[PDB]
Amino acid sequence: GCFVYKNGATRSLLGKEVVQQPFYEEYRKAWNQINDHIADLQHRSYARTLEQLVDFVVGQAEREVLPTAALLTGINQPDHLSQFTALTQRLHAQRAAMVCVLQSRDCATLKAAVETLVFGLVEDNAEVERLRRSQCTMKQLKSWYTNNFDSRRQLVVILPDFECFNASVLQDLILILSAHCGSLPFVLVLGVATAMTAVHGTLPYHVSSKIRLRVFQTQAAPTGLNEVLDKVLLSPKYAFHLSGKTFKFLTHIFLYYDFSIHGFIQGFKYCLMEHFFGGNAFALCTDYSKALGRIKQLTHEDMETIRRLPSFRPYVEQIRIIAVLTDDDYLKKKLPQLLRDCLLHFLLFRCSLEFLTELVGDLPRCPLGKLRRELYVNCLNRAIISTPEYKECLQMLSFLSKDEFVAKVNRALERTEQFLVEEIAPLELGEACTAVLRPKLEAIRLAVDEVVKAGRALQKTLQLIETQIVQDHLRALQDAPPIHELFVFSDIATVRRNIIGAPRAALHTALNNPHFYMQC
Amino acid sequence: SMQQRTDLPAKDSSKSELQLAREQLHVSVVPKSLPCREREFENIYAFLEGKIQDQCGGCMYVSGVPGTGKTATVTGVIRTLQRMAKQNELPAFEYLEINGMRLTEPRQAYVQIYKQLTGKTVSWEQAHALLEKRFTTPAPRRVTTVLLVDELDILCNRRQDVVYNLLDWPTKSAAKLVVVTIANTMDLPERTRLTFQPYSHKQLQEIVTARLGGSETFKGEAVQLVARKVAAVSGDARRALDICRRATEIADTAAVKCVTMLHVQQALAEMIASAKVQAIRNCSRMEQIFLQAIAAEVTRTGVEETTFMGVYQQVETIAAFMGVTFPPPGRALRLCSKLGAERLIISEHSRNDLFQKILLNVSADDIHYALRV
Amino acid sequence: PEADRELVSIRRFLKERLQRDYTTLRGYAKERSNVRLLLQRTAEMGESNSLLLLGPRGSGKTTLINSVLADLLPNKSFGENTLIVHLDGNLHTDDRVALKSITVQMQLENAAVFGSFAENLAFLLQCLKAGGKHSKSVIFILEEFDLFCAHHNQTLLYNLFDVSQSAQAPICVLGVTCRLDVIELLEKRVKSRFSHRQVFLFPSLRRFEDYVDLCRDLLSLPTGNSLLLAAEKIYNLQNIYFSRNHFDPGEYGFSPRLRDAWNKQICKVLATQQARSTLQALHDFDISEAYLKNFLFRLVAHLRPQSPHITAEKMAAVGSQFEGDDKIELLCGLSVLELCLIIAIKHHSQIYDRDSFNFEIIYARFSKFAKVSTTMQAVERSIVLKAFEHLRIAELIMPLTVQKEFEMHKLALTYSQIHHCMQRYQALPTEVAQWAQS
Amino acid sequence: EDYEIWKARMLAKAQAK
Amino acid sequence: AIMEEYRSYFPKWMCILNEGFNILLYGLGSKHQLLQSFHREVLHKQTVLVVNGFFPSLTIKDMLDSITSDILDAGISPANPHEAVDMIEEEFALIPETHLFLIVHNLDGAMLRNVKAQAILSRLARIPNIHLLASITPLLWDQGKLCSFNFSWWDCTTMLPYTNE
Amino acid sequence: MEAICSSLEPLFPCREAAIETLGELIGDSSETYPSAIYLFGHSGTGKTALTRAFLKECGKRQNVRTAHLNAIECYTTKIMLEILLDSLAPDQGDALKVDNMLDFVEQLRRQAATRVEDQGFLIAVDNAERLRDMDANVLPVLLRLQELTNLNLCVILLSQLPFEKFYNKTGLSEIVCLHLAQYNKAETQRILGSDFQQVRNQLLEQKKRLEICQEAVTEDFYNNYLNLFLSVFYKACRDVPELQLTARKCLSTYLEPVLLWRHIAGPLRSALTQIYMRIESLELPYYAKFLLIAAFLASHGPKSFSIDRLLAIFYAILEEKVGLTCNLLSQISTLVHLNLLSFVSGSARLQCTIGLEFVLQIGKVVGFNVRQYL
Ligand SMILES: Nc1ncnc2c1ncn2[C@@H]1O[C@H](COP(=O)(O)OP(=O)(O)OP(=O)(O)O)[C@@H](O)[C@H]1O
Ligand SMILES: Nc1ncnc2c1ncn2[C@@H]1O[C@H](COP(=O)(O)OP(=O)(O)OP(=O)(O)O)[C@@H](O)[C@H]1O
Ligand SMILES: Nc1ncnc2c1ncn2[C@@H]1O[C@H](COP(=O)(O)OP(=O)(O)OP(=O)(O)O)[C@@H](O)[C@H]1O
Ligand SMILES: [Mg+2]
Ligand SMILES: [Mg+2]
Ligand SMILES: [Mg+2]
Repeated sequence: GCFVYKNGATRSLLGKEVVQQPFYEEYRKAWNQINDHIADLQHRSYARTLEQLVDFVVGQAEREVLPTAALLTGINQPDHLSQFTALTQRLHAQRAAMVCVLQSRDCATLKAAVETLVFGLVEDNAEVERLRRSQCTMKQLKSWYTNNFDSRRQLVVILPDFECFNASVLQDLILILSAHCGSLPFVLVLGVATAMTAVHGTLPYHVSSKIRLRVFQTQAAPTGLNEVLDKVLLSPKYAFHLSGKTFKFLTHIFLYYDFSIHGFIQGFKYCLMEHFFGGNAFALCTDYSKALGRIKQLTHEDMETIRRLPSFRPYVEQIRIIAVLTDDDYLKKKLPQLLRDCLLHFLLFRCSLEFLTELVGDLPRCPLGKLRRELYVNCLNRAIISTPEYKECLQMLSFLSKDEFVAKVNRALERTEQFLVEEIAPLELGEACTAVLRPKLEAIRLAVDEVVKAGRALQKTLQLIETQIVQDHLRALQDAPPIHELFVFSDIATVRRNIIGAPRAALHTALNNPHFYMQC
Repeated sequence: SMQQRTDLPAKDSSKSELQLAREQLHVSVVPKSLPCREREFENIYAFLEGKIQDQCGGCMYVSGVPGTGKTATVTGVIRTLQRMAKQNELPAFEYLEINGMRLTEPRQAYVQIYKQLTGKTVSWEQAHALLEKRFTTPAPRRVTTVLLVDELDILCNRRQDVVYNLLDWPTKSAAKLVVVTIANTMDLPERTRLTFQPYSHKQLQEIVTARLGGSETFKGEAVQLVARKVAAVSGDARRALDICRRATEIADTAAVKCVTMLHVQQALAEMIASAKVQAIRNCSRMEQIFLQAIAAEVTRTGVEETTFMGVYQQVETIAAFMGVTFPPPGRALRLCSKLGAERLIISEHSRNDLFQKILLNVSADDIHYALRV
Repeated sequence: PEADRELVSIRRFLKERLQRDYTTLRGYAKERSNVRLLLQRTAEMGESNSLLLLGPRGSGKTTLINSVLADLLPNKSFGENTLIVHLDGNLHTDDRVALKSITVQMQLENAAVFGSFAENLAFLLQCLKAGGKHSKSVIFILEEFDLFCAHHNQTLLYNLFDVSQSAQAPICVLGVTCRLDVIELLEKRVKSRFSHRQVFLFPSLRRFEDYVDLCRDLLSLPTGNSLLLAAEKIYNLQNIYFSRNHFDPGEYGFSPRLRDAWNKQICKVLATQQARSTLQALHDFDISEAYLKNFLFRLVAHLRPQSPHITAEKMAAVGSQFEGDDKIELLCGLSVLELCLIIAIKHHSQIYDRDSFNFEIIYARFSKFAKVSTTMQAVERSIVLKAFEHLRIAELIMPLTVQKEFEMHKLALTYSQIHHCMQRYQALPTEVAQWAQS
Repeated sequence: EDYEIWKARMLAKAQAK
Repeated sequence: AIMEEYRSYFPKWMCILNEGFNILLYGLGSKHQLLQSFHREVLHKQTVLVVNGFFPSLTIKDMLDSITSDILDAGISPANPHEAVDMIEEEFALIPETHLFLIVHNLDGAMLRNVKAQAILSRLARIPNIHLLASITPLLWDQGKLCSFNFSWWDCTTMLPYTNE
Repeated sequence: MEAICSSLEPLFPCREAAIETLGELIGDSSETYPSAIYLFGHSGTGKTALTRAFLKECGKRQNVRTAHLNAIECYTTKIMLEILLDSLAPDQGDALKVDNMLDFVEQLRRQAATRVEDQGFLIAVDNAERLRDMDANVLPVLLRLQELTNLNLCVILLSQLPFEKFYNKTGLSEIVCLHLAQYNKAETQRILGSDFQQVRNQLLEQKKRLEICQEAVTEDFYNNYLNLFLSVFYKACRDVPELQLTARKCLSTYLEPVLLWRHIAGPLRSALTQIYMRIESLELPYYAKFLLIAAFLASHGPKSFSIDRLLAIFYAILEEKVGLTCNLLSQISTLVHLNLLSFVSGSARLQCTIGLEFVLQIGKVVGFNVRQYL
């Protein structure tokens, strides 16, 4: 039933030509950037719960029922395996404990569970500082513990997938671990997926009589998605922005289907791959100096497919062109100004989004939504001023009393200026961004001084905020500056048909009309 | 080597004639020529003699119910052929042999066959390869070889290849192998043939009188009664030669030199035992009330399979009828466990009390026969 | 104190006699004589025999084999021309284990075990084939023969009979088993090669006077010359295995006045109608000597120095310990909530005729009492659920072989036990006692 | 509209500008 | 023309395999010739374990024994299947730049339809070194397997009859 | 045999007759042991602690070798024989190795010695109810270990069940059954009141409240408090350690006005509902919520259901008709994998496993009413 084609196996499939292309280098760099940023955000999110868990294990270590701490994690286990790995990293760094991770696949029976537990503890101590798994008795674990650490490390036993266990196997495991307490200091962290009522319902009297569990709560998955979207994919310093259709489709997959951050990262990775694998013309998309080096590197097929992108067409239509449409070298000389135009437009887009998100999400009823992501998808899908919801927002903002209105504009002013100092200032090509945005902010500040010293002037201040921030710095994607296709990824149809899977729909269209596919 | 006796064995002359008949009647003393197996002896001798002189090889399948003298006739033909081969009246031949019940695994025959060839011990994979190199390659002057294979059916089950190999080696012309297969069931190769009929009344009497020779220690009707009550059961000769030794021990303890017919009747009653009624008579009274109530529950409910709950209810009814109190169910389950250990009843493990099912192993009329009469 | 030491010697004597003392037996002249003549003829004349002890468990079969061996071993003919191989069906669960035990106990050349199970089988058959009438006689004793019938192919049994059927070493196979139809368990080759002689060992004390006589002989102190003859025989069997422990009666030497007062007290206690009624109950239940030895051990265990004498009230008390139901003593230990749950289960079972129930139906039938009970009004459903699982782990309730609160179940009790618990229970509130009546 | 007919008409308007 | 279009997809499939994604085809008819053409024309030198999941008599022991004995030369795998996947994960962690492709026609086959073998296949596809192509149901894939099976679905709807399958 | 009863009774009030019976059967080491002892009682009766203290005092005071086991640790016989030979054959070190029950019998047979030292052996097997689910030759050998080893030993067994459950088809050897009856309310009050010096010293170690405590914390106050405690709690449970652990915390709440029946009888009924729980709003994806309430509506034992009926009721309540994508069946599979659903069989049959309150909470946070369809 199976055939082997072994070719030199003992005891990066692409060659040098593809890796030496600029797009693989820039794609690997941008992907490494996004991946390291997501890992940094997850560690800064987990550090508090990590400190609480380490304080519980060390406090049990300072001092029969086994102490045990349930960790009420989310529906989807695999995101939290890295969290448990960080717990093992901290417990090894402090010399406070050693960890065995009992997956549900290892415990079909009590025997296999005891063998993988003892084997994981012994090899875990071997890797902090190969006998057969058949002889890893609990008595040998006791003799090895007396041989070592009596001269105290806790023996933490993570059970990440608590619901996937057989109930009788779990109860037998709890009784075996409780029988050896006193001699072996056990902490039994768990990874419950439902609620504490599932734990109390699957565990009867005799197993829960010897449990002194304490509940900890990991942060919510939508809270993690909102933090990741506000601090990584909407960061000004990254030049690759998603389109609003792709953004809404990925957030729709996360909020409406599965609470996996990893599936959202893989869908964004497939989006980044379909963007970057069209050629070196998509290798133009990064930071300004290496981009100028890329323009000095460019060949000709990239020039033809940078002529081929749809947003290039209004730029030529609004116009010399002979030297643009066929002379190549004049377009190579022309490229840095257009690239500087796109990067400046997206930085102004982020600062105007920060201002408008404060000014609209503080409002009651919120027609335009609260978070930056919802405003972001709405202003990129379509023009924001023409929406009826923005008209309702303008009505409720001119309806306000003067005091709450000046307080809201002053909060938006201090928020946008603090964002310009703390976040825009370190980036290169950022001095031009504050030089463009700040005089308009000063004009709005003079309008604030006019409405403090003086009802109708509140309408003049709203008109100035509309025509000086929303109108010029928050345009629709059709009105985006040219070759923004280098920076956005709007093709959601192919990513949707390659990620979302509907075998029954494909079988249905294959059994109704073959002519749709075969073209008979 | 096996350890020798410290003392010399007792001499033949001190034995009584009845003891001499007891040792001639032992089943280990095979006669040099088997009575009442002349057509099959001539058949296997003519077949094996033609296959030996032709130097061609082949296979044979002899079959019959156990104790009908299959292995004794086959070993007698091969011993007479080795004596004839030693006097150069026949072409010489090598005799390999195996037994299927002496093999821990069907594949271990490959370990054994090679042990009768070179004498080296090897693993069965290397042994199978060396046997294929020995058999499929024509190397004159190859001698014809005869492979007796007792108990073919254990090698047949679950491995498949071993019986296919043992029947496949003769078909090659290069292997001058003559394999003979002894078995019990006739239809075994599907599940050159020969069938061993069960010994009858007359052959079974003739066998025992041949073992006795001219000796008068046995009466002529005693062997007749033995043959009449053994041939209706099986046709086995070992059963007759065991019943005759038990009758000899009975006459020895009766201090008579002739085995008169009531010793044969007593030996037959002891060998074809039916001592369940004696067990029911020696059971305790509460066990007897239980054994009555099980048959009562079978007649009342119709179904032969009775639950412990309805049996205990009929137990309380019969105990109230008989005027004795009954033990509580925690001891009545122990009584059912004792009867299940005695195999008077069939019963489940006691963990499912009151719903365990109790088949009646003894016949329903045996209980009334034990306790009335 | 001297009377205290005489009582300590009597209690130590009676305990060591009821528990150990593996050789002496009572009754069975014909069966023990058959086994002795068979093994003696196998050791001397070299006939290869087979035998199959059968009978109910608790009848003395292992004690009979030990008695025949204790009679034959000091002859120095059976002890010099015959090696004995004990085997047990409980310990030798597989053919390789039984083969390694045979290879060790026969002291074969490959014992010293080295080699494979197949090399061991070939070596065992070659050492047996290498012999003749000049070789030492093996005597196999396969205790629990029916489990040896359960091994694969019965293959070890096929060897142990076949050597008995062949002109090789003179072996003897004494199968010992409790099943009455083990010969129908055998395969047809093993059944043909078996010699169908069968010694049955039914107890000889079905009539009650023999049971009282056995309890008297088990309790009476033998005369000291019989103790000396027993000590001489035990020293003879230790001059040549269980023999190192055994009874060893030379340590005890009772004064004649002590033996006279104890035998007088034993016959006087067994003359009374109450002790005869307690022995009548045990004889009605189980006649086997192990049951009486268990009862006598519980009775001899009570002889404190403050109360030296056996009395009829002690036999009535230990017999009441024997005759008592054990589930009622567990039902008496339950709290009032689980007992109310069991009464609700009994009502649901009486109405629906042993239909299977559920936690929900029982909680509803209990709640109909708890809303009007005026003492059980405040009890929450979680406490009732923990009481239901506590009933489930006691095997008072068994599964029909799904949520924990919805599993189907069967009552494990008869109704009479719950009704007797209703009278035996301590401090039952009257509302529960009246709801139980109707 | 196709990119090719747009690029061709733009190149003609470009040489004509 | 459709097979040529599916054949034109092939260099893009090689690039998608470098990022750790696994390829899945979910069309109606037989897709055996497409995976065989990708093995023939492209993977003529990479290690390839074709697996016929439509085989009546395959076991998870047969596929794991095939990998552990023929590719890794480790001998027979240990009797616990998850221990065999752990040993395979260790021994492929020992050999960077020795990728093992495996090309499973019919991942939904007769002995892989249980949840346990799908957890074993997900732990195998979890390995960074080895890559999975498969033909086709998602009821046995929970979110943990569908994250470990980093699938890239592809609509390969051939109209070929199910002869061998 | 007198020293063991004199030592255990101060540790164990109200267990005079049971300790006396065990000290008659397996007290003195010179007398031969019964072949097997099986003492039993309800949970909390004190058989684990009683056999542990009893085996420790006999093994410390005398020559006997004790071996305590938990049969749940013994998933196979090798583990059990290894622990049994590590205790009954002391100082063999790591060179010890047991293959099977026979080697255990031989290595225990090597341990026999002369009668003048009166050595004995003891094997306690706690949680003996698990022995019938393993190798089926463990229990019959353990009931006659004294006969096989030819050695002065006794095999204690400990379970919550009568010995009627333990019989098998092959039968069993004789055993000495022994009962540990659970305490009635007066004896339960005497044991709960036996730690007066402990709770008095504990309150005295943790300042006008300390002296006003020590002037009035005597036995009648604690006995009347335990009377009010058993007036309410003895009806629900008789497990003594649970009553100890609850009575200490409830006294810590009760003592405050002193530092009366109504102020404590408030919290006491709140603690009875949360007895045996020992602790010191389920967010879901949107379509997972709709599938979970559709399974609850389809089942309201709850009925088993096919997946096509489940998808049909979901499409009937969706009023949108989404396609059957992979993520929907992945949510079905992970609701199964989280024990939100179950596998009652297996045309497949699912079984919903939640209460009404969670369904109504999901329908409040969605805005799809449920009782209209109920
Ligand atoms: N015709 C006969 N004449 C004399 N003795 C016989 C005869 N038939 C059988 N016996 C005796 O009975 C025994 C039968 O042994 P044999 O090996 O022939 O049985 P078998 O048919 O091979 O049994 P199985 O089929 O069970 O192997 C022989 O030892 C022999 O002594
Ligand atoms: N005839 C007898 N003579 C002396 N003691 C007997 C006799 N029958 C039974 N006993 C006593 O019964 C107890 C158990 O007997 P024994 O060990 O012989 O049974 P058993 O044959 O081993 O039963 P099984 O083999 O079925 O377990 C022993 O203590 C023994 O003293
Ligand atoms: N009579 C008593 N006096 C004092 N403490 C007792 C008494 N009975 C039980 N206990 C207490 O009960 C606690 C544990 O009881 P134990 O575990 O021995 O019950 P168990 O019968 O083993 O329970 P299970 O059968 O569920 O294992 C011990 O800490 C002991 O102090
Ligand atoms: Mg034969
Ligand atoms: Mg016995
Ligand atoms: Mg316990």
